[PDB]
Amino acid sequence: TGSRRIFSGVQPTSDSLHLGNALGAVAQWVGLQDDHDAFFCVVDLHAITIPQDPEALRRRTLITAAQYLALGIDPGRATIFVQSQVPAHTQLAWVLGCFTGFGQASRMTQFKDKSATTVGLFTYPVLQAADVLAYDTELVPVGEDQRQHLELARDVAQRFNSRFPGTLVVPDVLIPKMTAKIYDLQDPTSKMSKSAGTDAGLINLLDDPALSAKKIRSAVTDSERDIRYDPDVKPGVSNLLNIQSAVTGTDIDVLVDGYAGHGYGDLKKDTAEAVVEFVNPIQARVDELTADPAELEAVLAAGAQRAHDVASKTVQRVYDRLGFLL
Amino acid sequence: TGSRRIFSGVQPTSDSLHLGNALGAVAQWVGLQDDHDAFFCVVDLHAITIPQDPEALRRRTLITAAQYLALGIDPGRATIFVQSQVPAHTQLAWVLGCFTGFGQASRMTQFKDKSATTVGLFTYPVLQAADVLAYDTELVPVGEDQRQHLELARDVAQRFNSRFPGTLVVPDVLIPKMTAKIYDLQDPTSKMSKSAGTDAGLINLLDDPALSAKKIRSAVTDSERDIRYDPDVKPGVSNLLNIQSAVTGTDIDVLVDGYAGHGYGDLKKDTAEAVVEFVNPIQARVDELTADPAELEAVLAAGAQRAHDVASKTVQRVYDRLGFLL
Ligand SMILES: Nc1ncnc2c1ncn2[C@@H]1O[C@H](COP(=O)(O)OP(=O)(O)OP(=O)(O)O)[C@@H](O)[C@H]1O
Ligand SMILES: Nc1ncnc2c1ncn2[C@@H]1O[C@H](COP(=O)(O)OP(=O)(O)OP(=O)(O)O)[C@@H](O)[C@H]1O
Ligand SMILES: CNC1=NC(=O)[C@H]([C@H](C)c2c[nH]c3cccc(C)c23)O1
Ligand SMILES: CNC1=NC(=O)[C@H]([C@H](C)c2c[nH]c3cccc(C)c23)O1
Ligand SMILES: [Mg+2]
Ligand SMILES: [Mg+2]
Repeated sequence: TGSRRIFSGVQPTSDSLHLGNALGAVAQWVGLQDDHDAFFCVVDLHAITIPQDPEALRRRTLITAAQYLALGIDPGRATIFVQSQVPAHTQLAWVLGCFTGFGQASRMTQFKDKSATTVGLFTYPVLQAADVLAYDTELVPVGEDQRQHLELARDVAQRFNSRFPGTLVVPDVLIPKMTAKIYDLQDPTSKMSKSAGTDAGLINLLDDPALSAKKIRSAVTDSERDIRYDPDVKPGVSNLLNIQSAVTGTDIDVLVDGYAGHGYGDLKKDTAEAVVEFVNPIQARVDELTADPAELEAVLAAGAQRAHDVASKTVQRVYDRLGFLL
Repeated sequence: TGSRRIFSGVQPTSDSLHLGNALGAVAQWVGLQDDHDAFFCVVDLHAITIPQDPEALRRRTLITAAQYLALGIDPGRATIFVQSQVPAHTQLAWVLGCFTGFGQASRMTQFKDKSATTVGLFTYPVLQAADVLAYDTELVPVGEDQRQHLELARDVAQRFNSRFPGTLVVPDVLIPKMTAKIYDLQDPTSKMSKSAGTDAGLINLLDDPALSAKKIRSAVTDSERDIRYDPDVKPGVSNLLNIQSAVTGTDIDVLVDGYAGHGYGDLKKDTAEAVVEFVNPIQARVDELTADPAELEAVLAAGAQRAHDVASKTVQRVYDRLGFLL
């Protein structure tokens, strides 16, 4: 159909998604794609807010699409496409920036975090708003770190509609609970990110499974020697249970009860072993999709045509409302 | 041909161009269009950096195109088109913003002038750079007030080419001399602009000719009672001679010599009378083009197709260089 419209995206900024991308975003997408009209985007225009190697940016664009498919995104149910192939994104982004307070974009966390900012680092939340609003998106499945961004997208949509009623769908932010943050393994306070310097706390989907298992087995826990889920008091330990729960389907309580009398060594064992079991089918699927790119680029080609059909209607509806000559 | 490529634009922010637009920009375009490949744009995407009435924005978009034709732009020689109908502008603008220093865009005069800025008020110089660079533009005919903007366009083009040699043409800024500033008549210090509050110092092309002549006859001169061209010491008086010279074809020296023994009353007489003679053929042409819009919208339609053919090649060349999957 075209109801319960969903939109979400990941940047092709690296050679692998990490567990946070896969559990905190892409896993939700796979549940949702059955009964939602879903658009899943590789957002390459966002990638170049930071300098990118061209051969790498292209290779990583395809690899990010491939990890979508290997994680279960289904091209028969959903639409996968590359942001830069749909001009409507930047068109709407220009418009939306005209309804976006400068201070409103200054107070955005990553701009506070730096401010050698560029205009692109400053305005990318506006382009993110156009990414979502261009597809009449009803819900946006993202992790917790994307919430402030999408309240800007909602506010600008409401500011625009106040002048032009009924023009843009105001999206609901759909954020998970536990998996909403997979934490670094060497620092279970901050999120597992591609920006914490060392890959040591970072579990990449496509890394060497024995290497990821080694990082898990080396994870920072605490001293209580009690396996119990409490993210404040037990950062490392709750993260690992969160990880093991997410890649297995077992609730955390059923896990914590099965861990009565067990130690933290047993906890890392099983989590590593389940992660390895999780990533190996992914890597096999990714390897074939990289070696046989017909499938993957047909998907992207069908996705881009479908995205353009939708997104360009939105842009002309906006343009008409603004008074542009069409 | 396709050599000596020219690009320039005016915002459809009002119901009339004023003498500054017509003498400081559009008159240069008409001289240039004979031996230059020229693209002349109605830049409506810039207009909405400030709230615009939709019925007015559309009507003024066409009226600005029409004043181009009534001032002598020739659709057989040049290309006239509406900015918003060519998606490449915002596409390139997103890219260029990633190569544009935040401080570099902060130091831009109009942002200093305000800073309730929006993102659009902050980033419009970047979109202006994409407007020009998207057409492999060799020269940009503009008045003196657009110089700081186009040094940003040149710098960003050079910053981009440093990473990707040979990708973007670096445009030369082509600025006139005398007409490079037509001044307000009630304040011959500052430029005649649509933003000085009172239309009283403002000569609109399409205003009532007797009203414009009245404003001229009421112009602030000085006390020397000597007709001589010196813009510092003689602000009002040099402006009027500048105006009369520009709308007649007579050099200022030939004028000043013919004004030996004459007073300032005679100076306003002739300038008003020559302006009236200038604007009446314009208004007749504009009136027909508004009443018979077939011609005008065929021009814009041919222009937009030609602009898209050029501008989209630039964008794909840029995208390829960046490493986007095409
Ligand atoms: N540690 C994490 N836990 C859960 N979700 C995450 C995590 N990191 C990112 N996400 C989610 O992944 C999606 C895309 O994130 P993004 O592409 O910015 O990756 P990232 O890990 O933040 O990389 P980068 O440091 O390059 O920004 C969003 O829905 C975001 O909420
Ligand atoms: N007073 C002026 N004298 C000479 N050229 C001018 C003058 N004002 C604008 N121009 C030229 O007209 C072109 C477009 O100007 P623009 O569309 O910004 O008009 P404007 O008069 O500045 O109106 P606004 O106040 O809405 O910006 C540019 O090439 C600019 O240099
Ligand atoms: C640097 N650019 C950027 N950093 C982010 O955190 C967002 C994000 C990747 C993003 C861009 N477009 C989107 C559309 C829907 C959902 C999301 C998460 C996004 O963009
Ligand atoms: C608010 N926007 C804006 N204020 C300006 O002064 C420029 C200008 C109208 C502009 C936009 N695009 C252009 C391309 C070529 C030449 C010029 C003069 C322009 O834009
Ligand atoms: Mg991020
Ligand atoms: Mg201006």
